[PDB]
Amino acid sequence: AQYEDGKQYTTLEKPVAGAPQVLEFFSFFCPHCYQFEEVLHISDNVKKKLPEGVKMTKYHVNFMGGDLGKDLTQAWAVAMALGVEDKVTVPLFEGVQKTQTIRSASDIRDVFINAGIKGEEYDAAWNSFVVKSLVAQQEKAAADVQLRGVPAMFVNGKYQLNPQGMDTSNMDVFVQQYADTVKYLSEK
Repeated sequence: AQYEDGKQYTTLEKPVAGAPQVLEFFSFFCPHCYQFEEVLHISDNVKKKLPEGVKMTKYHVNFMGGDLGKDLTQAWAVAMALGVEDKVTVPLFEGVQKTQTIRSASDIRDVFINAGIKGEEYDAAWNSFVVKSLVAQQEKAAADVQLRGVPAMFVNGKYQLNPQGMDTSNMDVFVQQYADTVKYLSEK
């Protein structure tokens, strides 16, 4: 076929019932994730090609960067609750990987402050039990799929994207192949 298990995707031998339709995992510590976000805009180009009525979910993971890694997952829980993912994603990536000015929860906090979320609203969010369960979800979803590497995309709890089996000579072409694969898996 043109799309083959083991080639552009792999199949989970232990399918995950009730999973989000399109599920993406990343880490602000993850160099390929930086690329996926800053250079490739994967999540975006995938959305542009998904059918109508299909929700897209992105979670942070704990297994990179030790203590700051977990802090980053709580902060992403806060980003999700306040709906400010789009105002902090880039400064968080650049703060961890480019300028290396993120070294503590407080530095993470500064990014939100500078992005215009108010201190009181961030600290309130940070400590809320809505954020606790939202952290819990991110962890449970990662756990459900045996996740040990990022970036990672899962479709309908059954399929996992395999970008290692896609041409990388041209970045534009890489994205489209990637996005088209998600759309294929989507319709499966």
